[PDB]
Amino acid sequence: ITVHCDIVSAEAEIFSGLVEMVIAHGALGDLGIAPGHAPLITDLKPGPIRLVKQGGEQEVYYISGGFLEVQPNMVKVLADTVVRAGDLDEAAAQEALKAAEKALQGKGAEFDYSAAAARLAEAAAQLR
Amino acid sequence: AGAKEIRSKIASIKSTQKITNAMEKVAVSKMRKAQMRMAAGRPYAERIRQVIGHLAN
Amino acid sequence: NKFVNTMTQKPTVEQLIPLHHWDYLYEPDAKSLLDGLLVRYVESQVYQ
Repeated sequence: ITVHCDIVSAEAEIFSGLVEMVIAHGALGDLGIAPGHAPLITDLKPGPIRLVKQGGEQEVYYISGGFLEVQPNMVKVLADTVVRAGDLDEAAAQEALKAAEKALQGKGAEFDYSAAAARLAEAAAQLR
Repeated sequence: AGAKEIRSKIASIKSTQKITNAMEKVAVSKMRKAQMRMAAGRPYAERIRQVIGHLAN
Repeated sequence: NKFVNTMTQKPTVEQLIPLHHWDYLYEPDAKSLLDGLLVRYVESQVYQ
């Protein structure tokens, strides 16, 4: 009559407990999962997930997309903290190039390695 | 010169010592906040590793 | 740096990109799913 649902994100847990029915917005259409559903991996749309707990309680968490992994004795929702997308995904990458505004790149030879490393090794020892 | 300048240096260094003593406990407090955030993010990564293992095999 | 204990921080280098009787009901194609999950995995390791 119930399964262990765990809604989690890369930063922290969103929900963990026992549920009677889980309603999700899948990439290919809405789903309604109940105990004993067959193994299923799925991509989730950005929207609210409705859960039903034994009995009548209805959790409605808003999620920005993710992956739903289902097994007959466990339901895992791997949510995302932000709404991924081709413009947002590319813009942050371009902004990380732009932020590295380096007038002179150099060569990378860095032959001063020992002169800098040993100076700081001796200086850091004297302080403690 | 004399005793007056030394007494001023002692008070100055003493005022600085009081805050570095407080900043140690503040760093320990923030260390515990960071350690709880390290544990909170583990379930998501281990489960994604478990899915990719089967989904590739 | 890795947290060995409250008195020891260890500098480290960790490899990111180069990593049983049933099968899943893959809603989109399994290739499309593998491409997205590997990206989420690497980002999560960097965040950790």
